[PDB]
Formats: sequence, structure tokens, C-alpha cells
Amino acid sequence: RGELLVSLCYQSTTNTLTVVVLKARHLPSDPYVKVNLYHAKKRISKKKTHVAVFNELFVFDIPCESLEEISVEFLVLDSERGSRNEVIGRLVLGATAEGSGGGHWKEICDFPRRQIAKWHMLCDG
Ligand SMILES: [Cl-]
Ligand SMILES: [Cl-]
Ligand SMILES: [Cl-]
Ligand SMILES: [Cl-]
Ligand SMILES: [Cl-]
Ligand SMILES: [Cl-]
Ligand SMILES: [Cl-]
Ligand code: NA
Ligand code: NA
Repeated sequence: RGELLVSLCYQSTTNTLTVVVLKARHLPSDPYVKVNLYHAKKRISKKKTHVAVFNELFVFDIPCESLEEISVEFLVLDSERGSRNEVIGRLVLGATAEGSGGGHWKEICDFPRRQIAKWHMLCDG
């Protein structure tokens, strides 16, 4: 399913979360990335890159005092005129994400104000 390089930084003093979509590799196409921010299970924000180096920094406002019920969803999509863009791959980082996102997310919580970059495997989405 391919790989996605993301950097995250929990700027806790301002309650912001910065997210950089850097790049994808080994994609199976006209890729862009959509980024959804969830509070508990409600989407509270969304971003997307242009349409595979992406190099795009986003700043999210966190409405609560911690990242405990926050999750970030990355979708790598193939842009195609005249039909629904197909999800090439998917990545969720959060407090109960599979393993990848999970530990990257934990490290973000453990080292606030640090930028931590990591390669993650994409899943089906
Ligand atoms: Cl490689
Ligand atoms: Cl989209
Ligand atoms: Cl979406
Ligand atoms: Cl949408
Ligand atoms: Cl650039
Ligand atoms: Cl932004
Ligand atoms: Cl890595
Ligand atoms: Na935001
Ligand atoms: Na389309």
C-alpha cells in the first residue's frame, strides 16, 4: 500500500498542533493528501495539500487542553477529473491507533514542542 513521511509537533503552550506532510513513496497516479483532525469522533478541522514530495506545513488549533481525545487522519488520494478521487492509502495517528501512529503520537505527547518526523506504512481506506 505505500509509505508516508509526516512530521508532528505539539506546540502545547498555544494549544496548536503542527503537521507537515513531507512525502510519500512506493505508491502503487496524481497524489495529494487530505488531513482530518478529530476530537473524539467529530471532525473539527480539515486540510489538504496540492497535487511525490508534498512538503506542506499545517497548523491545527486544539480546542482542549491536551491531545488525549485528538486524532489525525491522513488520506493519500489520486486526483482524477470526472470521478470521485480514489483513496490510495490511509494513516491514523492517535491515542488508540494501531501501532505506527500510536508510538509517533505517544512521542509527540511525551516531548511537547519537539518536531518528530517518521515514515509510516499506509493502509487500505
Ligand atoms: Cl525505502
Ligand atoms: Cl478529498
Ligand atoms: Cl475526507
Ligand atoms: Cl470534506
Ligand atoms: Cl518545497
Ligand atoms: Cl494551516
Ligand atoms: Cl522513520
Ligand atoms: Na485548525
Ligand atoms: Na475527481
